[PDB]
Amino acid sequence: HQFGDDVILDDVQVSCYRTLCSIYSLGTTKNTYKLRPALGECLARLAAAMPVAFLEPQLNEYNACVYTTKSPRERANSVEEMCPDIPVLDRLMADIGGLAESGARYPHVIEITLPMLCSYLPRWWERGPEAPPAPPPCTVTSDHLNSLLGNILRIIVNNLGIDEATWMKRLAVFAQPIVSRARPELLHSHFIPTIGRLRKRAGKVVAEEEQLRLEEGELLVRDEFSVLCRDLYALYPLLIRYVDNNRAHWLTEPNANAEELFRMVGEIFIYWSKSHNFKREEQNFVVQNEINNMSFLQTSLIVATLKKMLPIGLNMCAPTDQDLIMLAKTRYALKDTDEEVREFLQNNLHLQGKVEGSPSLRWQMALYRGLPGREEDADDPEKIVRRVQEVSAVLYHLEQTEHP
Amino acid sequence: LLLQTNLINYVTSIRPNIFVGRAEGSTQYGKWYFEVMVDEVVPFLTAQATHLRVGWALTEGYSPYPGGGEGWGGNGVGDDLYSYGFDGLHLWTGHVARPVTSPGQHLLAPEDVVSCCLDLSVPSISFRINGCPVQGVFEAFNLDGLFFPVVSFSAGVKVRFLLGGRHGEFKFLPPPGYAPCHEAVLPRERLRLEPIKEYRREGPRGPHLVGPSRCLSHTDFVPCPVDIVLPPHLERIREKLAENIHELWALTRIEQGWTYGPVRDDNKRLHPCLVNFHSLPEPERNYNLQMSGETLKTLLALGCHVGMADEKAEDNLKKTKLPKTYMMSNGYKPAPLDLSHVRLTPAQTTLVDRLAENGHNVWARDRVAQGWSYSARLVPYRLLDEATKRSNRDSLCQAVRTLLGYGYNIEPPDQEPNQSRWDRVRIFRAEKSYTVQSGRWYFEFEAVTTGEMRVGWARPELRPDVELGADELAYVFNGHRGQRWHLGSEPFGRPWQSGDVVGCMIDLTENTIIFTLNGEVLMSDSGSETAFREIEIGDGFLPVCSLGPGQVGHLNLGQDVSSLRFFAICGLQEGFEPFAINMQRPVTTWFSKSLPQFEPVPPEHPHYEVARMDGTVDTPPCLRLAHRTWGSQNSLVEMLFLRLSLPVQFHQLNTTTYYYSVRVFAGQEPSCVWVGWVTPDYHQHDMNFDLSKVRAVTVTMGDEQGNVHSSLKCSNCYMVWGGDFVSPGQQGRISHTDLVIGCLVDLATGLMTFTANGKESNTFFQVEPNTKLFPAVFVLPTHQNVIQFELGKQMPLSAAMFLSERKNPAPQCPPRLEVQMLMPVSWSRMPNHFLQVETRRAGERLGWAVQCQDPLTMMALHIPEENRC
Repeated sequence: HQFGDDVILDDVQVSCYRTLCSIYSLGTTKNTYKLRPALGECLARLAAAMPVAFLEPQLNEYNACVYTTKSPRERANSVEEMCPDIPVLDRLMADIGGLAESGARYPHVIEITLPMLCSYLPRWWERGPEAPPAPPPCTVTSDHLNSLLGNILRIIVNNLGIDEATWMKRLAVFAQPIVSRARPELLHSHFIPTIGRLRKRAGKVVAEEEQLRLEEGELLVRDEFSVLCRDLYALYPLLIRYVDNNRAHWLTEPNANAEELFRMVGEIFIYWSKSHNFKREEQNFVVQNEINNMSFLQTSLIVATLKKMLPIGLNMCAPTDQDLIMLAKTRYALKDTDEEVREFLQNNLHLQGKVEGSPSLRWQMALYRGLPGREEDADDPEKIVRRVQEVSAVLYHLEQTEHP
Repeated sequence: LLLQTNLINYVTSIRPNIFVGRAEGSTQYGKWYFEVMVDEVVPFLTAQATHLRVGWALTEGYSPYPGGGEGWGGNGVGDDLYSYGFDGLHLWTGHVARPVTSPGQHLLAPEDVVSCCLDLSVPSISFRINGCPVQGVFEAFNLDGLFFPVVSFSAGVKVRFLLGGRHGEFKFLPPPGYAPCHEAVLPRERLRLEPIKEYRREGPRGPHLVGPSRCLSHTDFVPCPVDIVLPPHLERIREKLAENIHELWALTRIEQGWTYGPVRDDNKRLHPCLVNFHSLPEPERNYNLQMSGETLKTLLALGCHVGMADEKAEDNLKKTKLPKTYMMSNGYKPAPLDLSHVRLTPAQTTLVDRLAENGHNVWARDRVAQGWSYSARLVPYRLLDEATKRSNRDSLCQAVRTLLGYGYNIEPPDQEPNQSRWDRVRIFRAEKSYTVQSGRWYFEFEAVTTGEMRVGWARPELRPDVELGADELAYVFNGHRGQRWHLGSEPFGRPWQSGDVVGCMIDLTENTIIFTLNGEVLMSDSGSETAFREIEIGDGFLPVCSLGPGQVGHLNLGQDVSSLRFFAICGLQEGFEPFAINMQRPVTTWFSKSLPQFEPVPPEHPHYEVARMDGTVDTPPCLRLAHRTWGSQNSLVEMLFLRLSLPVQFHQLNTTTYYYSVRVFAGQEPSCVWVGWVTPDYHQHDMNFDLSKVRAVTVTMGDEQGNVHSSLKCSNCYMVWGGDFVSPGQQGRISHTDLVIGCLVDLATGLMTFTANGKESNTFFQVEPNTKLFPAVFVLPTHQNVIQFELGKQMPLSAAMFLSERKNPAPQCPPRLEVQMLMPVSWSRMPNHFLQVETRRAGERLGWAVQCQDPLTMMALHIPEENRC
């Protein structure tokens, strides 16, 4: 209800900020006392109800929101004297930036200090400068949100884990509104290398089980797949909301980087299609966590990534390939290899066309030449059969799993 | 007998937005003057003629749609009974030729002046031309609606309607009292000619469908001000309020720069009211206390609560600062109460604002109704001018600040808790030829303004007079309320601003329907994507649209890809495509007319049933009505009629004249005027429900004369011969026929005036009986005079109907005679190409010039009996 700005002005700010003064001991000293993630959630809710803007105390005295309103003598004496060891947000940025490359295990301050950033700077960015909505803006930039968000993804990238992690859930769920703005340069910057890191998380690691199948080995690789499936739920729910707010521009402007994302996530789905053990490992966390998976957006998240991106990947391919895509769908019924269907389609390249015979078709790629894509220069036969190779198997697996 | 065909030109008309009317006293003294100029001839553009006419327009009878009509060919301005105009050589009122003798007889030649004058006191429409006036007027017509000027035009004319505002130099002078929009005509809005009841307008990007226009205050120009005690607490607080308004008045005076003096002067700015009550003059004191008490009475005119509060005015006294700026000539500077800590209260501020408007209403009544002076006055309005309304609201807001600063709370009695609509939401669709029996397509819609509108798909049997999605025959989505409509409107979607191009969608392969917003898929509340699964195909579907009153739409059916706004949906990647893929033409589209057009009774209407009772020797054959004795169908009184027509004999006096009378059981004296010309008129009757048999029409009286028979045994209702052009709507009917021709001569005493235009020539049965029920009413009018063929002692109705039983004296009821009932609304089809001309800036300059050049025509299927096209 956005009542936090005014309804706690008079010494409730001081009393809660005293808890901010004492929060260092919850992490600086550890004898026995576990509750730090739950304490971090309760702590993170204070940033949502943070009236005072403490990015710069001087601009805070410029702004209307505690010394300014009443007489400052009665408050006694300085705003920074309350917490002389306060973490400056620029200094916190440097701290997480240096700590991102290290990425060691809980870095225990990330569980409590990282949700300050997502709970506060998204909460204050629209309020203050670098946000088109009369006194000076007290706060942060949109590029600051972009930079730290690159480090958020880098923190999850470095903290892979080998057997256990139970902290990605709250941090990924908490950092929802930062994905809402999501200026488009970050796709080139971080997400394509990050999804490449997920490709490296695949590529004989997801396929660890099949080498052993050439019962104990399946149990061991299933235990490793627990970490993998948790990492999929770390990266995906940020990606879904980012895809929703940027699929329109990917369709209108054909992005090459989106082409690489389409084939990579399709490779992940192809591993998911035949891997029954991966489906059982997926079944473990959904029933353990009891997540509806409705407000976040059978009700799988991996298939949601595929289907939500599938307009973009289909938009890359031309309409002339559609008849050959039907032929390719029949080709995968034989369970042929990727090279077999590739060459069997490449040598029989004259089967496509049918431009003049069907006027209803002619209208279709009359649009396709009208897109920003150019004429037949980049679309060589190799890229064309590459599109066939991806999409034919994708619709085969999706059509089978559609039948519930 | 058979149908007929002929080419026919457009007839179209435009209006100034100049509304008048006889209110209960605020009629603005009923006096305006016309002026027209034409600078062309064009007697025969292509085939037929040119159709320039000028006349009045009463806002009720008019929806001159381009196409068919209630006659032969187009809708003449004059064709309807609610139409009074003139061509140049003759006039039409009710689609009747009526030439008038005058000097300089001709059509509308180039470089001519024509005008008119109207009086709201006595109905008197008189016309005049260049040089001298015409010898003909109108009189004796109902005026229960507004009036405004109009001009008709077919094509090939470049006329200009010089009004009178600044450039309308009246060459032919007006009489006294008729002036061009003096007081407040053109209320707050710049003048601009408009089409009459438009439903299609060209935009820059494309055409825009237009919903119906509301009645712009069709009556009730006279306003509705609020409409007696004196307790002691109210006495003291109104005395305090009197002091507050007086000191604020003195503050406003000295802020303006008005010093105090005994006499009233303007240069020196003196006024004798500028003294406190301890030495103010007594009339000023009485005046001050009077409107202070009236303001408090208006504040609690209704059941507003007020009571004891310990007199907090003395408790919390505050006073405004007094520098020398407030210093007054006498010395008694104002001392307003500094009660500025009163912030606001919305409901009571609005109530005080409309009570100030009621103060203005009574003030205007005193100024005009009892004063009837002249501003070399102002109309009683409610929201005419925003500047004056803001000033009054600010003054009364300072008053309310003082009132609530006293500490006297107030709330409304019950928080301030559809008489004749005539205009439902207009409905649009494609024809049945474009029905999608099987397939999967896409289209989209845009609307400039948000409002009541629904878009989607529907089966092709959409009966009108039903809101879209109120029955099983539609699957529309309405966003303004925010719920997808069907039998039970479940919540779905959201509102949407002036924009948000909606992409409607359908898939019959898997039986699914979805909708989109802002070129993006919409999400439901129930965790699903537009749950309309498992829908029977039936006879296919087609796109449909609707528009609320005053709203605007833009339905791009996707004739080409480039015209589509967004088209960013996933369907283009897969087998889905747009709707309007590849046609040479655009889709023709259909729309509904609120013409109250006749139609036959359905065979199995659920509430109503009828019967064709065969005759015996005891009685001739009879048509019997029936009705369920509950039904939830005690609706408005019905307008029923029998099928075939009866033209009067000939226009050849005593040769072919006929008479007109009605007889119940003896010779009554209605004296309904016989017309004399051919003038076909139908059977007609009306009847309200009584939860019984109601009535039964019969053909009787085969002895020596023709005579309708109308039995009735349960109530009082109207049952006498009708007209042919009958289309009044649906309401409790009384005294709606109108008009008498004031045909004149050069002496202005011409003996050619003649009551006519019996649209509903029905005698009212409210007056004839007065008795306590169980009646045996057998009302029976007689128009067929019947020349005696084989007199011979002893002329049925059926002899005159069919023109092949004149020799037959016995009555008969062939199957073509059928009872028929009046629908309020029916479907239609607009032209593919509207009149592109008549868009010359809607009045350019130098008297609002309008240009019309190009030709365009229909053919016709003019039925001989029904007299439409």
